[PDB]
Amino acid sequence: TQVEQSPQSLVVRQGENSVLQCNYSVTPDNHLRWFKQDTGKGLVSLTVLVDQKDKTSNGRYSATLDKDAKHSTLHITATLLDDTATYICVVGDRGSALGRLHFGAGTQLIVIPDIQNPDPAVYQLRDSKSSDCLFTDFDSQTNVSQSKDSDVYITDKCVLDMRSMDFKSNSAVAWSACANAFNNIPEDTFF
Amino acid sequence: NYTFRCLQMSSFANRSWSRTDSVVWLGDLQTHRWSNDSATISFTKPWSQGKLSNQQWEKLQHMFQVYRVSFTRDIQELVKMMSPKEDYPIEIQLSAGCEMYPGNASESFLHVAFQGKYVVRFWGTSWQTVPGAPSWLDLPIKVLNADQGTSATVQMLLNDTCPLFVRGLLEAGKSDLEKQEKPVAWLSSVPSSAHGHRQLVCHVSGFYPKPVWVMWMRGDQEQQGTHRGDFLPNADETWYLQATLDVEAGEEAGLACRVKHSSLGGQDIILYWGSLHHILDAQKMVWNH
Amino acid sequence: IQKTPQIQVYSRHPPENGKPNILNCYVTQFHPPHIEIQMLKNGKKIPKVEMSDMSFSKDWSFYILAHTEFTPTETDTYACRVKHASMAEPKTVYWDRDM
Amino acid sequence: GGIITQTPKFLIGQEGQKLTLKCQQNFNHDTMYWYRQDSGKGLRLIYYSYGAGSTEKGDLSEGYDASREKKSSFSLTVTSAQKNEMAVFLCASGSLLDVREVFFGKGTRLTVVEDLKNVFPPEVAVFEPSEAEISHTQKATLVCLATGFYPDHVELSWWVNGKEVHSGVCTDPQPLKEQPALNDSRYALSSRLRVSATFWQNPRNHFRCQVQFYGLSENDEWTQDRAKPVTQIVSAEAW
Ligand SMILES: CCCCCCCCCCCCC/C=C/[C@@H](O)[C@H](CO[C@@H]1O[C@H](CO)[C@@H](O[C@@H]2O[C@H](CO)[C@H](O[C@H]3O[C@H](CO)[C@H](O)[C@H](O)[C@H]3O)[C@H](O)[C@H]2O)[C@H](O)[C@H]1O)NC(=O)CCCCCCCCCCCCCCCCCCCCCCCCC
Ligand SMILES: *[C@@H]1O[C@H](CO)[C@@H](O[C@@H]2O[C@H](CO)[C@@H](O)[C@H](O)[C@H]2NC(C)=O)[C@H](O)[C@H]1NC(C)=O
Ligand SMILES: *[C@@H]1O[C@H](CO)[C@@H](O)[C@H](O)[C@H]1NC(C)=O
Ligand SMILES: *[C@@H]1O[C@H](CO)[C@@H](O)[C@H](O)[C@H]1NC(C)=O
Repeated sequence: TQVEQSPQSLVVRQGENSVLQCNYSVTPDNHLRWFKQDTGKGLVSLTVLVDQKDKTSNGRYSATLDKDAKHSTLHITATLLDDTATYICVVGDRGSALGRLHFGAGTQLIVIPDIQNPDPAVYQLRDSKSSDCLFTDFDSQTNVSQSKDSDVYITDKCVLDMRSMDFKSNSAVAWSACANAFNNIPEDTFF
Repeated sequence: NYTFRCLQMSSFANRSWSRTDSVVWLGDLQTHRWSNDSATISFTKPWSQGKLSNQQWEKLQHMFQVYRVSFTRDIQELVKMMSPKEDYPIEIQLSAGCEMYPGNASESFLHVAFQGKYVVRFWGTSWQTVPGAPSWLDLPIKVLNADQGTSATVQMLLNDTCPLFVRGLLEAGKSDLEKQEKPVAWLSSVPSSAHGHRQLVCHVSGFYPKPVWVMWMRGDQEQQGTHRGDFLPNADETWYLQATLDVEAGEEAGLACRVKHSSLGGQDIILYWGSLHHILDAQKMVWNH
Repeated sequence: IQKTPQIQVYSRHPPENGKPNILNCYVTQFHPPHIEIQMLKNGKKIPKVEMSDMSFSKDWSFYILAHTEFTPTETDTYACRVKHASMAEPKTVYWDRDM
Repeated sequence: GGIITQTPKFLIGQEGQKLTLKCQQNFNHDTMYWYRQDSGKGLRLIYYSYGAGSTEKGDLSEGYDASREKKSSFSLTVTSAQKNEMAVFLCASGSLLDVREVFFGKGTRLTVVEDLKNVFPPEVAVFEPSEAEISHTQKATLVCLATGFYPDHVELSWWVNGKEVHSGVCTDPQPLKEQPALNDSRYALSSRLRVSATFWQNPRNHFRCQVQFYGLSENDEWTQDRAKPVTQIVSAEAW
């Protein structure tokens, strides 16, 4: 289109700074603005830039725009797990309500947790109530592969945050043979 | 002294069809031309670029190019917005420019007409409706006056760019501007409405600049029945005027058409009625009616 | 349509029979700006009429000058025909060198 | 100061069906928009409006019509649903005196089923924490499982002592097709809740896994044998 966002997908560690890019060709370029969209939800306004060379900052977010260059960058400082939702660069072509909005295709951000004490261990449900397994505490590098079988089901990695605690951890589940599941994994694992 | 005019004619027939042609006049000499189908503004004088550099000019042109298409769509939307209040066909006129003065003095203006009535100006910082303007315009003006970018661009075109650019023209065109073209006068006549009455027509053509004095005379005495017509343009940027007097048949002898003009030095063109030259020129004119 | 054209047909120079001249047709006081102009030598369309650029005056009324090379004679007739919306029928005005 | 809201959140439609979606706004906004989000394309305008009953075509107007009954309200109609159609519909309102003043709603997710018969609610079973975890990590993970539902029109939440919690929760962003093969296959979804082993060992603390499912309305009648797949909450409770 007339708004190109780069890259298509970003991956950053929690607490790190991530940089999101947007180039355009839309004319005139009255204003550029950024939107956060959580999965299955609306567009939330992050920041609105107007001037030839503008800087704006809301909360963590800080954004700069160069008009001459037809370019804008969005910075997220101290990225959190919340920051997961996709990010949308939008250019408006009039300073009047006559003018409209030109949408970029968006960038998915993927915030990876910093597992400070990895304790890889698989446990068993159990399976309540009255009708009779988890793989947890692994680190960033480990990526669970889904089965080549139809009998068994294996969900992708999930990160929960116990907030009162200063603790985060990856999560996964399999079901249909517990001791053997989701091979394609570290040997340091508990049973 | 001089007045610069950028003239914009915009015509909208229905949703799909429209065009914008512009012309530019310093005094009464056309300086620029901007036909819908041209992407670029065309000079109509050698000195049209005034004193601005090639890129200075480009900056200006590129600004105007963007404006054109932007204005078109914006009008189209303003229609969509005024759902039954106004409808195609729509005719819009812009008049924007400068009045030059001694100084390094200068006054600027931007007037907008809608369907041939003057409705909206720009004034100081915002758009304003003028007295007698249809009250439904009140909204669109508000909608447009929210655009502080447009406002700041216009303010710069009016306050600075215009008086600058035209002082530039006054130098670059000084020669062309102050030129003297001598008028060329010839007499004729038709029968008047009233019986036994004639109408005598004194043709003046090819003069520049505009001021001209044309009177019928019996000797020193000016004939009060002289009616000046309207200044008509020749295509070679000269002017044509005619003064017609009404008289009883036979009363023509002794009458003369006196012309005064800046191009003539102290020497007024005096054409006596039955002159050696009238007799001969009229002979070269005979036609079957 | 808003307004009716005022038409004026006149020549650049004094007319001498069989000597080449320029004929002006100056249309004024009309609205809307869309208009159809042609110049005629003996009821026929003059091949190469040249138009000035459309323009308007302080009172917001459009004007335009049509002109052509012609050679005036005793019997040749020259007219300017206008088509405008404020007129059901085209209005033809004939050159008359005497008025 | 207020909200813009699109109803419904989720929508089940069949091939060639006529589909409507409302959008209401109490911002006193004169302009209202209907966009469409396509994966990897960004928003494309379908219909806008400057008030009732102004409706103006955008770049994607073909295949839809819209209607603005009032300032507060803006409806879009999907004329003929496509065979396998899946789309999100977003609504935005805007001030006429502030280009920027644009506010969006929470989106509408449309799934076109093929046919109706295929629509099923989830079966929710709450799993208890493995005792090996308690001695080992001193923390207790509950695992929830909603299974055998179509389409993926679901809202899972965890509830302890009658209040909803978010800390110590995880839910798959992606549902899992039970039959990856047959298009329209039912979906499976997993969610976890991790609390203190000390918090869990107490059986005064009450644990429940609620799943909001968005299915059929009372408005479209249904002529098959077993339970009607309506909009319902089905949870699994444990102590
Ligand atoms: C149905 C009923 C109808 C109702 C009838 C009434 C009609 C209503 C009245 C008509 C007017 C409509 C105006 C619409 C404009 C629009 O459609 C069209 C819309 O696009 C605009 O573009 C502008 C220029 O790029 C942008 O400004 C730019 O904004 C920038 C911010 O992004 C920035 O602004 C920043 O900085 C500013 C100053 O510091 C401010 O601080 C501001 O707050 C900041 O944001 C820049 O400084 C601005 O320049 C603006 O964002 C955008 O919105 N506007 C522009 O293009 C702005 C310029 C407008 C030009 C108007 C000139 C009029 C006529 C000219 C005709 C002449 C014909 C051709 C000329 C031939 C050549 C002549 C050669 C001599 C040239 C000099 C002569 C000088 C006289 C003109
Ligand atoms: C351009 O000139 C105009 C007026 O000549 C200035 O606009 C304002 O004039 C109004 C009267 O209508 C006053 O109320 C304001 O005080 C003036 N504006 C300001 C901001 O002081 C205008 O300032 C000039 N624009 C530029 C860019 O120089
Ligand atoms: C719009 O108006 C012009 C008349 O100048 C006409 O030629 C054109 O075909 C019209 N188009 C439509 C779609 O009405
Ligand atoms: C005028 O110019 C624009 C851009 O060149 C074009 O889209 C439009 O059709 C033109 N209008 C005419 C020729 O009437």
